[PDB]
Amino acid sequence: LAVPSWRDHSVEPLRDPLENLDDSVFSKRHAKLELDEKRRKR
Amino acid sequence: YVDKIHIGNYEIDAWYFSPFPEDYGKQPKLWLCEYCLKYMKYEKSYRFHLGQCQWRQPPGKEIYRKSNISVYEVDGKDHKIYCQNLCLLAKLFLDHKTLYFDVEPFVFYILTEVDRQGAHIVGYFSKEKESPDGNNVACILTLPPYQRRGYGKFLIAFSYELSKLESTVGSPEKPLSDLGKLSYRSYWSWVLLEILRDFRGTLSIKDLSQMTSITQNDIISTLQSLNMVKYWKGQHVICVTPKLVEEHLKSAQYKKPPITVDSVCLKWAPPK
Ligand SMILES: [Zn+2]
Repeated sequence: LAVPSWRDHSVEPLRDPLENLDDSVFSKRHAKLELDEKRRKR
Repeated sequence: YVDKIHIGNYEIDAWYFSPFPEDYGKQPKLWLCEYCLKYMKYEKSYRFHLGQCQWRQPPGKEIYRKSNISVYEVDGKDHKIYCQNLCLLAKLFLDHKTLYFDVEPFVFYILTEVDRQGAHIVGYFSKEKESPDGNNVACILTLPPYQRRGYGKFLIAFSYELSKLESTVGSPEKPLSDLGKLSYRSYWSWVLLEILRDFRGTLSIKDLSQMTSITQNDIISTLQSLNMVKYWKGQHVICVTPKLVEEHLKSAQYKKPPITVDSVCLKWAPPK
């Protein structure tokens, strides 16, 4: 809306089950944007 | 455009665009782990993560604990991914926020509500370790479902408690969210009125600056908005009267923050 809000949602853990949540993944994905940011500041 | 996130026990509507990288920025919903703040585009990823992740608090150091609130100090160089994820989270609710990946130059102070399940993020501020203008806050945020409870003013008070231990003055770095703008005005006014009430206004601007770590400019600005300062033709002089101070501390407009920082509960010193 014009007035963003929130609500209570519960989700249950999934015990015996597409995205890799390894730190490795995030550092790779973020590497370039860091450099981009450093440069723009420079 | 990310329209909403699920984080902990809330689905929260996003207020603003945030540059979640690659395809993540295109999702209408993202799921964030409430403890390590990693984002995910698929609900199942989130649900699996729930039972795998062993974090029940921010990384870094718990430097404040009073009743059910704790503050954790997180150095952007020690926990870069967490901090990048924090900034992306923040940007969803912060209009004017501009870096989110170059986190090494920042320390982050994460405000948490603590229960038996863990320490739950409710807000934060970032602080540039080496500010050339001595800014003691870069960005500050209370997450929407926790707003209106005094957490913003707590974090602001907290930033000055850090500056006090550093024995320096400090000021937030422009720009601040409009909500931040009002919290500062309210916090500064209260703090100064508390002192001018108890010292019968017999101190200089410099004195006030030393007692609070609020810069002289910000003290002057606040006193102007309170109509309690005048430019004697060379310098700014405090002009306070019992009537002014009493009828200000009365108008509910100026109220003590509901949550204040207890110095004895802060275990911290600046680096060295
Ligand atoms: Zn996690």
